[PDB]
Amino acid sequence: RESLVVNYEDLAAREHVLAYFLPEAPAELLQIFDEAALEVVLAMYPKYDRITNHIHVRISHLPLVEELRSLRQLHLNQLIRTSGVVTSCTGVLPQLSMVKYNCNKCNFVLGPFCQSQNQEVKPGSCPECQSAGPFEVNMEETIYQNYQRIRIQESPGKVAAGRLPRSKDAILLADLVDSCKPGDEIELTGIYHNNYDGSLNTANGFPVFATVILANHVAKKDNK
Amino acid sequence: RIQETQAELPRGSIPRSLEVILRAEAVESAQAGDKCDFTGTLIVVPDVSKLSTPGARAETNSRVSGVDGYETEGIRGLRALGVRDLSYRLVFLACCVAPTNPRFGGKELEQTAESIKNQMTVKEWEKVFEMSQDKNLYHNLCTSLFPTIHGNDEVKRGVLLMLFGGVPKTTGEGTSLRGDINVCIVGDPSTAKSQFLKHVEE
Ligand SMILES: Nc1ncnc2c1ncn2[C@@H]1O[C@H](COP(=O)(O)OP(=O)(O)O)[C@@H](O)[C@H]1O
Ligand SMILES: [Mg+2]
Ligand SMILES: [Zn+2]
Repeated sequence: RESLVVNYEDLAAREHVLAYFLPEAPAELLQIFDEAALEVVLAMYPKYDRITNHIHVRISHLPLVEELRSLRQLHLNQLIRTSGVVTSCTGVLPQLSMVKYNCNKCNFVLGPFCQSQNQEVKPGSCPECQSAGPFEVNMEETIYQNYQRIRIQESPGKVAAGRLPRSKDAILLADLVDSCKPGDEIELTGIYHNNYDGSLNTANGFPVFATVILANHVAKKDNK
Repeated sequence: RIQETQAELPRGSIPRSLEVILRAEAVESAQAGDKCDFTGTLIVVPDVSKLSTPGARAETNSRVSGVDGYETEGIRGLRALGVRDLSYRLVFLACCVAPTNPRFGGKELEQTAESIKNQMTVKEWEKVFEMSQDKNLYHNLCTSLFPTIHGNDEVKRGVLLMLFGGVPKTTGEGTSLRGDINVCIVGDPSTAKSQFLKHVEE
């Protein structure tokens, strides 16, 4: 399953400093937790490195439940828990994960580069021929990861006074894909995210930022 | 730059010269014309010099091959493969320099009389003081400097006094007074002029 679910109540009860650090800088903390989970699993199972080589930690029962209408710039870069109804869901797309490039001037295969969620990885020179010139994805030596966008809106029962429901995009990666379905009512834990490539710099209006939730844990609300 | 000593030369050969590198504190230790001992290591330094032929060369082991329009041929191909000439020359890297034949066994270093005396050992200055007190030192120096030469006592004495020399001076007007004597030997063939000169040289 390559994914370990950690209860936030248990983490806080055992060690409260990590739990208090967790929602303030979850990108770094979840990176650390993934490395430590890999170590503990490989210690327990030596032969599991040829299965996944990456363990994802999903934080559960986070107490910071904010409804979609209440996310602000205060919440940016923080682990939030929200609930809502999945309204749309792309197909599982393959996203570059450890991308190898071809120098299409000398055909050298430029070593694996990590693909962050924030920006396109663009190589500099070719290590061999030192060309800045065009590269291309080596799609045979690249490893990919599963990607899926969902739109989640507030449950119509929650939106109440006479006002419209609010929706956020969420990104499910590599285990979380196909865990939701248009119509599902879910609990979403993720990092409220600001900084990838959407900032409206095109003078098409005010310098506002598009935000997304990097889903970290998805919990449906139903029988199975 | 140093060069091979005369006693090391094989037949028909010019003395080899290698350049030695002196570092932080050894850095001013060898003066031109000094017989010196260099302790250190013989190293190779990459030197840029060819057209004897294409020689040994280094290139990447990665098997790249330029595409059409970018064929790894010519200068572009040599640049792409990281090709460079492995040409080297030998250089000595000296950690330490010492005179080959030290004058005083004690310690080298402004050169005052006391500095020279302190530079000596105890037995060395015993001997220096002894011969300074030597009555008949003039004759003794003439005989011990030119043992194999018979007669020509005046030439021995004059060459000795040349070796000791006078006192240079400077006049208040700036005139410089020569303080070291010059000697010219004029003579018939085979009267040992060249021998006096060789004695003094050695
Ligand atoms: N007292 C002396 N008078 C003359 N010749 C001498 C004396 N003692 C030695 N010789 C020998 O005479 C030889 C000729 O000496 P050299 O100096 O070569 O000649 P020249 O004086 O013409 O340069 C030398 O080999 C030297 O050993
Ligand atoms: Mg002669
Ligand atoms: Zn290249």
